[PDB]
Amino acid sequence: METVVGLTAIAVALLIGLGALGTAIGFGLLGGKFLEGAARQPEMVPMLQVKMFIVAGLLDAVTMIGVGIALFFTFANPFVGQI
Amino acid sequence: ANPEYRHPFMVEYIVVSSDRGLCGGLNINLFKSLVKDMSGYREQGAEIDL
Repeated sequence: METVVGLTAIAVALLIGLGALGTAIGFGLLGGKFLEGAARQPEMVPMLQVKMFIVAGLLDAVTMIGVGIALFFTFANPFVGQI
Repeated sequence: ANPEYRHPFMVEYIVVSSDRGLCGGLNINLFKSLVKDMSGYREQGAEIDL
């Protein structure tokens, strides 16, 4: 029993840690270009914010799936019942 | 295409004359026309560089 429960804590750490690593770097890359565009054309900032939010939805999509499967493995673990 | 920068020349006298004789009023008609604008700048109270 102890192995499954112990290896489910490592699974949760990887699902949230790998997601956090990618999301942080992805917004550093996307946001950096949003500041470059806003400085060049300060009158287009209202349009650039909505376009950045469209991309933000795509960037975090799989990260949000992983963080929902990690809070499911934490509360009412699906693999404990299988054994 | 580059509204990011405005050169000072895009936001708010050199006089040409001859070196020799036989000019049929060429230089006189030019100075006569210049004095009208220099006088106008002094009605406005502005200093003039030539």
